[PDB]
Formats: sequence, structure tokens, C-alpha cells
Amino acid sequence: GTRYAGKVVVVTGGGRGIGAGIVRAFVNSGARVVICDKDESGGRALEQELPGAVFILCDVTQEDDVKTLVSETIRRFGRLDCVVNNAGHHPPPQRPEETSAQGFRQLLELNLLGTYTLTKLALPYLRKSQGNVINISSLVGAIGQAQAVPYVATKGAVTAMTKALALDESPYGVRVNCISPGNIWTPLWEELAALMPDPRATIREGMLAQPLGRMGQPAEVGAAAVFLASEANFCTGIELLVTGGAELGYGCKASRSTPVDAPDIPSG
Amino acid sequence: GTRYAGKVVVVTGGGRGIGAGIVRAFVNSGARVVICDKDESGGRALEQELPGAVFILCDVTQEDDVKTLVSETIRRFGRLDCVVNNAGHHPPPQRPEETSAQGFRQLLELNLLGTYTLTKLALPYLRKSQGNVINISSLVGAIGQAQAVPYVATKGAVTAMTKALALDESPYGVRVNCISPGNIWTPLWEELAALMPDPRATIREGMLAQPLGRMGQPAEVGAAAVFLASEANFCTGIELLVTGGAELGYGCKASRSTPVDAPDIPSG
Amino acid sequence: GTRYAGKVVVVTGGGRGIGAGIVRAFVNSGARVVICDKDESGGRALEQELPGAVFILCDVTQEDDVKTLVSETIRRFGRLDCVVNNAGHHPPPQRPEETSAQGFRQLLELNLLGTYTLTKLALPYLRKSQGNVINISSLVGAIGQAQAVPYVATKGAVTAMTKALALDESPYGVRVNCISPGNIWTPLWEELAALMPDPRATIREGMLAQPLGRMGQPAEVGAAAVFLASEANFCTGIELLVTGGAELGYGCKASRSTPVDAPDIPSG
Amino acid sequence: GTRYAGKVVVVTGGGRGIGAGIVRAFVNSGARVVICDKDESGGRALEQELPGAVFILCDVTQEDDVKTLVSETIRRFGRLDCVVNNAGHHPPPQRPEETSAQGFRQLLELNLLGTYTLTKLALPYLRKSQGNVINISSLVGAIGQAQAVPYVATKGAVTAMTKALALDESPYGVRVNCISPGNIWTPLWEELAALMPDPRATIREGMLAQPLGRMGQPAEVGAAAVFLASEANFCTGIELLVTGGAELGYGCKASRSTPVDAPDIPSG
Ligand SMILES: NC(=O)c1ccc[n+]([C@@H]2O[C@H](COP(=O)([O-])OP(=O)(O)OC[C@H]3O[C@@H](n4cnc5c(N)ncnc54)[C@H](O)[C@@H]3O)[C@@H](O)[C@H]2O)c1
Ligand SMILES: NC(=O)c1ccc[n+]([C@@H]2O[C@H](COP(=O)([O-])OP(=O)(O)OC[C@H]3O[C@@H](n4cnc5c(N)ncnc54)[C@H](O)[C@@H]3O)[C@@H](O)[C@H]2O)c1
Ligand SMILES: NC(=O)c1ccc[n+]([C@@H]2O[C@H](COP(=O)([O-])OP(=O)(O)OC[C@H]3O[C@@H](n4cnc5c(N)ncnc54)[C@H](O)[C@@H]3O)[C@@H](O)[C@H]2O)c1
Ligand SMILES: NC(=O)c1ccc[n+]([C@@H]2O[C@H](COP(=O)([O-])OP(=O)(O)OC[C@H]3O[C@@H](n4cnc5c(N)ncnc54)[C@H](O)[C@@H]3O)[C@@H](O)[C@H]2O)c1
Ligand SMILES: [Cl-]
Ligand SMILES: [Cl-]
Ligand SMILES: [Cl-]
Ligand SMILES: [Cl-]
Repeated sequence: GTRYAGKVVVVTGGGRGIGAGIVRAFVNSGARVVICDKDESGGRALEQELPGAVFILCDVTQEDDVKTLVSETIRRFGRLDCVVNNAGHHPPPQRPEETSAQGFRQLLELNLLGTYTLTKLALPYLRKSQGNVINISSLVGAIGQAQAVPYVATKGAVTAMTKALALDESPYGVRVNCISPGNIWTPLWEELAALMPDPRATIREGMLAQPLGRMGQPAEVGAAAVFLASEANFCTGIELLVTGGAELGYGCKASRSTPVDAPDIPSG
Repeated sequence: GTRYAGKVVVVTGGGRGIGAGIVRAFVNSGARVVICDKDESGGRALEQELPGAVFILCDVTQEDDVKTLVSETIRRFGRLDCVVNNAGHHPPPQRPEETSAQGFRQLLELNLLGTYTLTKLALPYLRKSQGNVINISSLVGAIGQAQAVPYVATKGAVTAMTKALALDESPYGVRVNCISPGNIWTPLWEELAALMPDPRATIREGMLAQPLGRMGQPAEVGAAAVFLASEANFCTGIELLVTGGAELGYGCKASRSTPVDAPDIPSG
Repeated sequence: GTRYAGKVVVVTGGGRGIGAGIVRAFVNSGARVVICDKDESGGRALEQELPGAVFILCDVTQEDDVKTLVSETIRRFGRLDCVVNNAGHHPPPQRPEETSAQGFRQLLELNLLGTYTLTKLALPYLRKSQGNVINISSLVGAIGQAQAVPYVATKGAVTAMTKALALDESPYGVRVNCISPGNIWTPLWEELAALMPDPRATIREGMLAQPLGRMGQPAEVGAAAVFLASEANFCTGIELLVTGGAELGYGCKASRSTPVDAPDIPSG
Repeated sequence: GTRYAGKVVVVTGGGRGIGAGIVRAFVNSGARVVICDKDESGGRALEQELPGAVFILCDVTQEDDVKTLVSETIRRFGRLDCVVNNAGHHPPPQRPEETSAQGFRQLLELNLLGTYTLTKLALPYLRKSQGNVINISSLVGAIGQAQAVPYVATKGAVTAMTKALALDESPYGVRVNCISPGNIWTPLWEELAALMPDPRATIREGMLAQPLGRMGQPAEVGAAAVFLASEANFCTGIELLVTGGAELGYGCKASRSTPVDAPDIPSG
């Protein structure tokens, strides 16, 4: 209700999906929230619906959009307390031979270097407020994922970069943490499934990947982000898993293209 | 303020230290808190100071004290929503040749089997409320600690048991999570340091073990416990680090009894 | 062929399964191997087949069998270079309400305290040879397993205790490491499956739990143990996964008793 | 001696340091080793000294040097069994405000995309031999490092990409693993220390970061690489730590620029 009252928070990719759930969660905690998104439609709708949230058109891959975002946030609101690096993209499934260096580079621009660029420009102001940084990584950065070599690499980089930043910024009292969601039901998840030959079978497999038996919601990642910013004052460099237990226990991992012998020869 | 309002919460070892900070944090969230402690003095003081907290004398190593704790909590309050297994002990430093099987067993009774016994008796009621279990483990369960083989083993067991329980209880919607604190300034920490030849040098070394440059507070573990119980509905089987970054980066690890060559032979 | 030539190695539970594969692997490397097992049949067969391997009847839960094992190994062979703590048991599936404290204690005696007791008595001799300790833990110590709360706890304890020992013993140059196998086709695995209503379906599910699409073999854990003892001179406190990738990627984790909604409500 | 006899192995950055130790280790195991390095001097010396090792001038950041490397390896030797992606660079210490996007990109080209490019072109031939990939990551990819945000990110990416590749390639039986060294005494380590105001104090701090009390040697990473290629047939997607225990236990983590209170206020 007031656990982050009056703090200024920038959320990239805040126009829909997990980012919108983060935006709403910080607004509910009393923060001034600057929505950064390359897409005007969702951000403008959130800005008009939510007082306390304002929208600034900004592509995190463009160094000058991020410089203007930072310049305007300070110019209009006087401080910066929290940066949530959520803007990111997951390509459709691609085998390694179906990936290109050019595509990998483009994905690093958004998923990693957008996060790096905003953080670097935000730090001189976060140091002044003893603010904090929250990166939205992914569970697959930690455990891998099939048909997603470029995406998995960008998220492995984000999680590692979070720890290096935590070390670099701890002398100023600036905490740097990441959230690693598993399967969260979002427009991105829906758009990816709709590319499959059986979208709802894909969605059901995504639900069965969790011991809890469902996907997560954006509001649940949002609650984790407000916790990290407002009540985790002894946490830095941590990776907070919001995954429904997907990393626990044994499961069916041999793919449908993987030769598997009958169970009379169990170990080759 | 009301994020866990009316839920019934049992906290073992709640009379002082981290447990008291957990008790206060749940009371602040609106819960009915049953303080379990073998020591009457601290629990009675908390119970008299805090309405909403009641004290029940209980040694978690005694199966009948735990059975009576559970029987009385239901008998008096009608439900059980959350169990926080915090009761635990850290022995003074002991080299491996200075440990005994008898001492190891006694430590397993408190640190592991007390946690197991209460959880087992609580589950039939937690299943009915879709409640959750929170175990207080330790960072050293994950990274080890010098001169603490028995203690480190009990906490490794608690963290692993948390994940097995999460898998066993997810079909009922019961979440099971643990918090792994690093260095938290508590009466236990103070009593251990006071056994050293230079207690404040020991305390200062405990502060320098964190990039943040201080130890944590019980209230910070308490905020993490209320988060897990009340707002982490997609988290199960996680290990939430409350460590001030102590696990990050390189540090001075070669002990004062460890032969180290001069830097003209860096790799042997 | 000679990578561990003349070193003296004790292997508990070496009469069959993973332990026998470890015994054979060290014999192949040139070691004198002392087979410790409570079962005479398998150890005597290995001792008669393999010169270099000798069998000593020994139950690791009995402090005096372990004291006599150690006393006889030195008395007969003059040194001790390596201890492989492999003796362990996995109970049939048991829900948490189907476990007892008495059964948990008995399992801690074998899986944890047997490992502790031998290590403690072996260390004064390992310190003299700059030898090393290898503990056989389990992947489920790290990621959990359904219907195995006591077993998972003992293996979490072993992995953690390995790191504490590594810290305590590094000033003597004694390395302490563990191997965490996933699904290894052994007599134990076969006996557990044979208790299921469809044993070969269970075995097939055990094979499909790995991206590689099969279970491991004892010889593969054996090759990992000889590596740790003979060529990993900069490794201590590590957990070497021999799992076929079972911990990677998403899989089917929602159990057959877990209510799962249809895919039109993916996140509750 | 013959544990990898006749297999063809490509090692990038094999002209000195860890790569040279990997080259020598595979040559000792009987392999045909193709040394890839941008620097002619070290590779030519290894090629002339070691029969079985041949040198091919190749910059892994240049797609056509890697295409020619692959084309020539097959053209000259008929098969490809193992790729060791070792070529990498660690910049001098740099605070985050002292880094540039342009420098970050250049470092991603070498440390990540060089590894990606060679792997992609090698896979059609590794699939035919059921070969394997070994990536040389770094412990700091897992735990972070001060003043190295770009470097730490590239190594986090490599470790994650290793797991995604392991999942993508397991249906062909191709294993993909990484080694994460800690402090290894190499020419790179020496050149970085020589940039410090007190190089040998820096080297000594690098030695004290390990419980073992020394840095590792290239030959020790080399032994780990031959193990992964030749005897770890049930290992895929693993991260093999060669760190001397640097990740274990508590150490001095508060930096010399970090305000730390006196020990009479231990937790703020
Ligand atoms: N959905 C999941 O299951 C899941 C799982 C793990 C991690 N994540 C991560 O969470 C984040 C959000 O995912 P989502 O599922 O909510 O996705 P989404 O596609 O639903 O929303 C992402 C938002 O970011 C914006 N955005 C994209 N590129 C941008 C750019 N260049 N500059 C500024 N804004 C940009 C989009 O316009 C959109 O509003 C991503 O980083 C994603 O990788 C998602
Ligand atoms: N203090 C730290 O730095 C630290 C770090 C990591 C983990 N932990 C863990 O946190 C927990 C609490 O630690 P603390 O520092 O607050 O300790 P503490 O000694 O300050 O308080 C522990 C409380 O538990 C009670 N207790 C002990 N044995 C009991 C028993 N048999 N039955 C019931 N109650 C019993 C004690 O009377 C006391 O009130 C422990 O499990 C400890 O291992 C502490
Ligand atoms: N098989 C797997 O898939 C698997 C997976 C992970 C870990 N492990 C672990 O590997 C180890 C060996 O497992 P396995 O599958 O080879 O089992 P196993 O039952 O096939 O063989 C275990 C051996 O240990 C001996 N032993 C048992 N109790 C003993 C005692 N008290 N004293 C001395 N010897 C004793 C038995 O007689 C037997 O010879 C165990 O610690 C087990 O938990 C096995
Ligand atoms: N030395 C350590 O303590 C340490 C620790 C962790 C990880 N590592 C990693 O191990 C690897 C080797 O490190 P090192 O200490 O042996 O370094 P090094 O500088 O001693 O040797 C690296 C070699 O790679 C070559 N190389 C560099 N750029 C290249 C390019 N574009 N194309 C082809 N070859 C190229 C260099 O010419 C050199 O021969 C790197 O990936 C490094 O990040 C090293
Ligand atoms: Cl996957
Ligand atoms: Cl320690
Ligand atoms: Cl399981
Ligand atoms: Cl560091």
C-alpha cells in the first residue's frame, strides 16, 4: 500500500505481459512509475488508466532513446530509485543450424545490452538514492531450454551480469538482483504457442512442466519485484526463482526426435 | 498490514533471534502466531507484548511436545496455515576430530528431525487450508563452512528436504520453501563470538564476509518469510538467500593454518 | 592403467552396483582396493576375481566395524590414500505420512553417519598421504525427488558435508569431493522397480528422465571417481554430476495425483 | 595414453595458457589436435614441438576464418570428434561507468559468438562421429566478479549456452559440457597482474582466494577436458568446476571502497 511510496521506478517493456504486472505492482505500492516501451498502444493505455504511471516511448536498443528516457525521468521527477530491466524477446523455436550470428547479435542487443545500457546511465542517480536494480532473467538461463540457444545465452548473461553489478555497486549500497521466471502466461507465451501445430497441447505441456500444475501470472512476478525493491534490504546478487517448482524432481526429458531404447536395455 | 490476516502461523524457536523477528513480522501482517520455544522467558515476553502471538512451551526434539503443540493449535484456533521451522542450534567451532557421532545425532534431532516431525503432523491440516511450510536453513548448507561439519550437514539436509516436500505436497497446493540466511546478528551469533579469543574481531570478520559490509537483521529474514507465505504463490521448493551477497565474488579463503607459498610460485 | 598405481583405496558398499563399478575402476588404475560391504557374497566374489581387491566384512553403521576396517587396512597395507563413501540405501516410495522418525534415523545412520564415521577415522592417515575423500551423493539431493523425504535429506546432508570437510581439510592438502549420480542402472534400481505395479514402465520412465535417453552405468560413476582421485588435483568441494542431463530443460513434473486445469485456464 | 586415440580435436586459443595445456593433454591421449589461434608464434612452436598437433591460423571472430578452419580440418583429417572452445579474453579491471557498449560488443564477439560460430559449423560433423563440445567458461560466470561486468556476462552466456546446446544435441548423442576454471596461473593472469600497482600482492591475493592456497595450472584444466571428452559418456550440460574450492565458505568480500561500520553496530 505504501511500502514503496514516492520512489521513482523505471520499467522497460512495461506495456504488457510481465512488465505490465510489474508496473501495476509498483503503482499499488505507491511508486511513481515510468513505463518504457517501444510499443505506444499498451503503454498509453496503462498510463491513462493508472495515475502514477507515465509512459515514455523508448527502444532500449537505441542508446539515445535510453539517454532521453533517463534525462526525462530526472527532469520530470527529480530522482531515480529503481530500474526494472524487463524488456526482452523470445524467438520462435530454432535448431542451432537454424540460427544466425546476425540474429544472435540482434537478440543480444535487446535482451542483454539494452539492460546494460539503461543500468549504466541510471547508476549515477541510483547511487545518490541508494536505489536498486532488478533484472528479469529466466529459469532457462540456469537450466537450459531446447531450440533456444541464442535466447538461453542472453539470459545466462543477464543473471551473471546481475552478480557482477551487485559486486560493483555494493560500496554505494545499491543492490542488484534478478528474478528468473519459469512459465508465465503472457501475450508472448500465447503468441509463441499459436505458432505451433497444436497450440493448446503446447500450452498444456507448459502447464505440466510445473509441480504446481499451472503457469504463473504477471502479478506474481510483480509481487516478487516489489519485495526485492522494498523489503529485501539484505539481498543482493540473488536469483529469485518464480517457476512453480519446474526445476525440481525428475521429468520427461528425452525429446521426440531422440532415439530411446526399449526398457530391456536401460543403460546402453 | 493485512497481507496474512487471520492466518494461523506456528514458529518454532520464536522466543528470540531470527524466530522472534519472524514472529513479529507475521503479527504485523495480521496473523495469529503460535510461538513454539523450549525457553519460557523469551516466548512469554513476546506473548505478553504482542496480542496475536501466544506462547506454547515445546521442545521440537520431543515427539509428544510437538503432538501437543499441533493438537492445541487446532483446538484453540481452528486451523493451521503456515509452519516456520526455525528452531535450530549452531555448535561452537569444532574440527572434525573434535566431533562425535553422539553429538552429530543430537544436532540432527534438533536441526533436521524437529523440522521433519512438526511438518509431518502439520501437513493434514495444511492440506486442508492450502497452507505452506517455511524452513530456515543456512547459506553454509549450500557453500560449506569451516569447523562445522555436523551443523553444515543438518542444513544441507533441511534445504534438500524442502525440495522433496515441495514435490510431495504440490498435488495439494501446499508450497514448501526455505530461507537460507548468511550472517544475521542474533543472540546466537553474539554467544558464539564471545567464545572466541577476540570476540569483536570475529564479529568484524563476520561483517566483512558480505559485499554489503554488514550482517543482516532478524527483521529482514522476517520480511522474507512473510513474502514466501503471503505473496509467493508461484514459488515452491525455492531457496531464498538472505546473505548480503556473501556467496558472490572471490574472497580470502586460505585459512591461517593452511600452508601458502610466496607469490613467486603461484600454482605449485 | 597406472594413474593411481599403488595407492590404497577403501570403498564402502563395494560388493555390487555402483560400488563394484568403483572398485573395478580403481583396480584397473593400479590401486590396492579394500572392499567394505555388509554382504559377504558380492565382496568375496570380487575379491577372488580381482587381485588387488580384498574384502573386509564391515557394516558402516557399527562404529567398531569401521574402526576395525581402518585398523586392518593400515595394518595390512601401510597407508590410506582414498576413501570412497558409497554404502547407501534408497527406501521404496513413501509419502511423508508413511515415514517414521525411527526409519529416518536408521537411514541417517547408513547414508550420512556411516560416511561421517569412516571419514573421521580415516583422516589422520589421509592427512599423512595427502589423500582424498569421495562421497557418493545423489542428484536428488540437489533437485529433490517425490516420495523420498528421508532419502533426499540424507543426500542433501552428504553433499553439504562434503563442502564443510573440503574446507576443514584443505590446510592438509586433503581434497574432499562428491559425485551426484542421477539414474544409474544397478541392482538397487532393479529391486525398487520390481516393487512397482509395472516394473518396466517404471524403468522406461527412468530412462526418459535423461536427455541422453538412457540410464548410466556403474562403470561411468567409476570413471568419474578415478578422475577425482587421480587427476583432479585442483578440485575440492565440487559436486560432479553424472546424470545424463536429467537436470536440464523443462519436463513433465505435475504428478498423476495433482489437479491440473484444462489449457484454457493456463495460470489459474 | 590411448584414451582418446585417433580422435580429431580442435582447440581454439591453443597457442598458450589454458589452451596450450588442453592441446598437450589431448596429444598425450593420442588425439590429432588442430590448434586454432590468432597468434602464429605460440601455435607454430607447439605444432613443431608436438607431432599430432597442427596449427591453423584462425581468428574466431571472423566467420570465414572459422569456415576455413572447419573445411581444412575435415579436408586434411577426415573427421571431427571434439571441439574445445577456449579462445577468450579478460579485459583489465573496469568499473561499469568505465565500460562501453562498443567494448562489450567486441568482447561478446570473441568470448561468446566465436564459440557459437565454431560450434554451429562443427555440429554436422560432430553428429556423424557422436563427438562432443567442451566450452571453457569461468567460475565468475556463476558467482560474479568485481570490475568485470562485460567479461562476467560473456561467461554467464557461455555456461547457459552449453546447457541449451546439450539439450539440442542429445538426440544425436552429442554431449556438450563446460569447464569453469577459477584462478589459473597463465600468461593472461600474469599480464593482468602486471597492470596493477603491486603485481605480486595481486597474485598473492589470487592465491589466497582458494582454500587450497594456490592457483591452478593449465595441465589441470587439460586433464579435466580429456576426462569430459573421453570418459564422461553420461555427462552432458554439466559445469565442471576447476577452482581450488574458491566458491566454498565465507571470505573477505567487502571492498576497500565499501563503507564498513565498526563491529559495535554489526547489522546497521
Ligand atoms: N513469459 C514467460 O514465460 C517468461 C519466462 C521467463 C522470462 N521471461 C522474460 O520476461 C520479460 C517479459 O516477457 P513477457 O512474457 O512479458 O513478454 P511480452 O512480449 O508479453 O512483453 C514484452 C514487452 O517489452 C516490450 N519491448 C520489446 N522489445 C522492446 C524494446 N526494444 N524496447 C522497449 N520495450 C520493448 C514489448 O513491446 C512488450 O510490451 C522478457 O525479458 C522475457 O524474456 C518471460
Ligand atoms: N544467526 C545466523 O547468522 C544464522 C545464519 C544461518 C542460519 N541461522 C538459523 O536460524 C535459526 C535461528 O538462529 P538464531 O541465530 O536466531 O538463533 P538463536 O539461538 O538466537 O534462537 C533460537 C531459538 O530457538 C530456540 N530453540 C532451540 N532449541 C529448541 C528446541 N529444541 N525446541 C524449541 N525451540 C528451541 C531457542 O530457545 C531460541 O529461542 C536456526 O535454525 C539457525 O541455524 C542463523
Ligand atoms: N542407483 C542409482 O540410480 C543411484 C542414484 C544416485 C545415487 N545412488 C547412490 O549410490 C550408492 C550405491 O547405490 P547402488 O544403486 O549401487 O546400490 P546397491 O544396493 O546396488 O549397492 C549398495 C551396496 O552397499 C552395501 N551396503 C548397504 N548397506 C551397507 C552397510 N550398512 N554397510 C556396508 N555396506 C552396505 C550393499 O550390501 C551393496 O553391496 C548409494 O549411496 C546410493 O544412494 C544411486
Ligand atoms: N586464466 C584464468 O585464471 C582463467 C579463469 C577462468 C577462465 N579462463 C578462460 O580460459 C580461456 C583461456 O584463458 P588463458 O588464461 O589461458 O588466456 P591466454 O591469454 O593466456 O591465452 C588465450 C589464447 O587465445 C588466443 N586467442 C585470443 N583471441 C583469439 C581469437 N580472436 N581467435 C583465436 N584465438 C584467440 C590468444 O592468442 C591466446 O593464445 C579464456 O576463455 C579465459 O576467459 C581463464
Ligand atoms: Cl526445454
Ligand atoms: Cl567458512
Ligand atoms: Cl521425482
Ligand atoms: Cl571478485
